[PDB]
Amino acid sequence: KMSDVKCTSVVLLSVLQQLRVESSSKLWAQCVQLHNDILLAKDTTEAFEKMVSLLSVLLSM
Amino acid sequence: VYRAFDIYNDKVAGFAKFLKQHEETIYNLLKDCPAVARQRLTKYTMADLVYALRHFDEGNCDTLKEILVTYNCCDDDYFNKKDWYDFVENPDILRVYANLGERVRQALLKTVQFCDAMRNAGIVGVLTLDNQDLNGNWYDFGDFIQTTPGSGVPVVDSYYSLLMPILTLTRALTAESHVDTDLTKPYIKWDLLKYDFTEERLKLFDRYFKYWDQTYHPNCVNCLDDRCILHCANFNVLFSTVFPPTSFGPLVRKIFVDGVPFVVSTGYHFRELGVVHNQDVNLHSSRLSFKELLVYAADPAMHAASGNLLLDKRTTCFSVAALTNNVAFQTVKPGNFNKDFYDFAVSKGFFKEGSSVELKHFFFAQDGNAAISDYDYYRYNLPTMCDIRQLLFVVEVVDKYFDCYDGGCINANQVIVNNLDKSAGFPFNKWGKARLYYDSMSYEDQDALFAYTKRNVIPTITQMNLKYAISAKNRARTVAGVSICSTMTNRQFHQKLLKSIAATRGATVVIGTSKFYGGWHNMLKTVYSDVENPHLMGWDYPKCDRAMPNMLRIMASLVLARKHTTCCSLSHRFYRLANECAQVLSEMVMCGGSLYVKPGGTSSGDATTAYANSVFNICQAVTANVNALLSTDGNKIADKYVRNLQHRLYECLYRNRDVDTDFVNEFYAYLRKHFSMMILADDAVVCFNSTYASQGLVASIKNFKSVLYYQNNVFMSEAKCWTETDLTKGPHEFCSQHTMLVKQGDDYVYLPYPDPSRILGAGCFVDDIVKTDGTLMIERFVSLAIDAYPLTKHPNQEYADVFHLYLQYIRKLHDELTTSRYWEPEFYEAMYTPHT
Amino acid sequence: DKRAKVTSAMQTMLFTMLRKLDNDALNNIINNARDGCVPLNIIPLTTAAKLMVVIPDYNTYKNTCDGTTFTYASALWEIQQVVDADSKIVQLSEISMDNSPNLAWPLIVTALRA
RNA sequence: AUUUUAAUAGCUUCU
RNA sequence: AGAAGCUAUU
Ligand SMILES: [Zn+2]
Ligand SMILES: [Zn+2]
Repeated sequence: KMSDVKCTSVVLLSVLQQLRVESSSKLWAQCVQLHNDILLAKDTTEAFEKMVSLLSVLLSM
Repeated sequence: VYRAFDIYNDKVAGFAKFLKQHEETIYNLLKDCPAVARQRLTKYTMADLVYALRHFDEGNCDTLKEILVTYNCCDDDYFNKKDWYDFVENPDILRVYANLGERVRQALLKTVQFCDAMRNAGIVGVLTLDNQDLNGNWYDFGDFIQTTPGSGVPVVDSYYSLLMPILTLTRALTAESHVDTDLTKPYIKWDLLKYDFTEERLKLFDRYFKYWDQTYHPNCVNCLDDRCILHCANFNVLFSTVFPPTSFGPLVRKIFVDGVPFVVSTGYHFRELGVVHNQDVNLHSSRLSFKELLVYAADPAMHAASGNLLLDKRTTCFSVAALTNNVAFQTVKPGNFNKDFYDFAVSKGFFKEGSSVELKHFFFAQDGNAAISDYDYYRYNLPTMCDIRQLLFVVEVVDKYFDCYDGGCINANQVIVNNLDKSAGFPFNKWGKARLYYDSMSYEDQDALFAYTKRNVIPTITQMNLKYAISAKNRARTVAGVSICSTMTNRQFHQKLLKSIAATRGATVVIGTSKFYGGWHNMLKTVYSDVENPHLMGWDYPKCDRAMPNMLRIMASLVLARKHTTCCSLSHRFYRLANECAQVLSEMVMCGGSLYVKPGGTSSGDATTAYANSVFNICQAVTANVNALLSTDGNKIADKYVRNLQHRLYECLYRNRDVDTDFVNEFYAYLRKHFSMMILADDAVVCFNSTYASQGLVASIKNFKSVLYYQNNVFMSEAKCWTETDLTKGPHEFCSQHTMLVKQGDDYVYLPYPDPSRILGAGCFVDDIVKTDGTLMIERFVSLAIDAYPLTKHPNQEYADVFHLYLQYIRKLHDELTTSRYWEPEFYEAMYTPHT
Repeated sequence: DKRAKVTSAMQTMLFTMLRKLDNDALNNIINNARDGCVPLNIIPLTTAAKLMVVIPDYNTYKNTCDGTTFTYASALWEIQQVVDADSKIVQLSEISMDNSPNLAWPLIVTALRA
């Protein structure tokens, strides 16, 4: 069930490219780092906060 | 106690750690020179410094640590930092190593003075490292035979050749870029238009190596054979650090076409091959032909000259120009998701917590700086000056591994193109692809272009692009796209030998041998061979493609061309080596709309990359064996045959000038029996006599760590290396596959099985949206099931369920498709049966 | 015909790029030669009338191109345009310590030969 | 904008 | 039973 978090992040970040988020270079780098750290996370608890944070950035629009 | 010694004696001869009135007359004769001091003798000698830097071991580097503190290279608390010695992790170690280069330089000058005094007094002798001080003072002049004054001949083969790798490690000749060769004085402002430096090269040679008993060629175009090229190019890499970086590269000459002034390249100033000149130049011309016009559009001469200056602070490499009005950036997409497969997987008892199989392989998104940071990894490529006596013996033994193939040149109608529609490179990609050029320029034009390449030099630009591939790590990867002009010439030159290696079976190089139909079993049986005490010791190369020294890349290219002894003259062969260096080793790389200078390393697009990697892989493995045999004490060996091998190996290295075809045969037979190799590019699995390695007669993992330090400028950890003691289970890993012994009928056969997480990761994530519907493309999962079938034979029950999940999912797709052959579990059993 | 069109495609590029070469330096430097042989690396270092500088951070910017005019390659350069990584024009007032976090690095600095 | 090498599976026609 | 083309997989 830990991998369920990583699968949700992968589909979540791919949505941003569909809505053309790459214009903001600094914002694009920030979400890439958060997504990469989620995929490299060893403890499941740490990935929860970034997934919500990544979800919040999508909801900013 | 244990000090480094360089001994040649009646039976013992090696560079190891042996615990320790005639000369008075000699002392009077040699007292005149200031080099001769035993007072003011440093606890450590130049042999100890070269020993520690050549045989480097973690945790046993106390001698290296004490020298650095004693001569004020750094403070003691520098060592408390973890992995301080690692070049990749701690680049500041280079600054620490470069702080005793001036002590090395003063030792070189004091050697010539000592040689001059010994010549003027009529004395003959051999110079060894352990007879010097770290200051540079000389002593230990016992076994010197008197003769008439003015005719003494020093022997300086052992002293200079062993000391060669330290000259570039410590950057000893940095003081020669200062006024009056003094560090406090400012830099020398060489004229921007100077490119020859031939007179200074001879002055540099005559000041540091005055009695190197071999003719030095500042321009390698005047050499005799390929063994002369390696000797003369080795000295050039040390002398190319002094001169300004702007001098090297293509040389431009003003020519006229139809009365219109033009800028072209009529030569090249290599850091290794000196300065060479073209032979077919036309000051005044007319209507241009296809072959001549093609060359005019490939050289970086006019692309750089028509752009604008560039100053890039991100990269530490050399910036040439910027063809574009602004820098361009590109990012990387994350991988797509197969929700249908994931939902099916989680339903069938998978992805539960506390399961030994999980999801670990992903596609990673990258930002714009990743492309330039990956290019910036070329900072690990450093100028390496190799031991030339070792390189001259090793290249012959390495060449004997390649004497069972047929090479030579082929015409343009004997060339096979694997995939035509890939790319034509820069700037050719703007007009078409590799198919356009092949079917437009005729057969006669292709041979003339190959003929023109044998009398001239063609520089060319190769582009860099990004990769969209699955990996566990988030590191970016870049692939080099070579131009169509460079590929055709290399195909006619190398395809005859490359196709033969991919067709030969049962050899050391196992490129082109399939793992299916019992292929894995056959290769594993071959490498086991007749080894007395088998053991497996596969290893890995840290930063292989970026840290390759240029000396070993030139040596590898000469071996590949050793098969042209009939079809090509020596003049024609040199102009082929010159082309390869100007198109692979050092060239202008189009890394993001701006021209840079590639210091070195392999290129992905080079056709002979995998095969040249094998030569370099064997070269390091051969080198590691000769170092282990020489570093072994000659008085502790019990086998008399090895002792004679250990004694003659030293003689064939330092006291000889011609290839000894008899001892090369004995050494090749010795390696083939006790050190059996299975080589495929960087990967390597070795079956070695464990009894010999425990005594030091063959290479170990430690011997690979030492060689990689001084001949590759990289540090190898114990993580990516492995060792297995029982042959019932095969290699721990080879080409990312594991092995186990399973029953098959009445036979036990080895089978390769991949990582369970890698197989699941491939199914879950696809790098293309169109691949979401597996109904149209069922074949993707069938191929994964073929790879994953051996998992059913694993003792772990959770491992075997991956294939059943793949097999069950194949059936579910067949319900909508409509046959049973794909769902048949015996279809995947046939692919690992000896009957093809 | 495939070889004919590609022939015209690249021969023009050899002729339409001679013109793009800076004429105020074409005669000034391209005409000048010591003995008809000069290295290629130094050709843009003196013939180019335009310069592009890419700056990673503020510390490098103040250490290399501080002020409106900066000296590099033994020549004086006058800044013309500064553009951030987003391809937006940036005024010289914004480049400071206070606004450094707000800036979108890297920055592209364009100069002109004196 | 997407390189090189080798191996396999599938499908498409030629006798 | 071999050729040749395309696609996919490692
Ligand atoms: Zn020579
Ligand atoms: Zn040939």
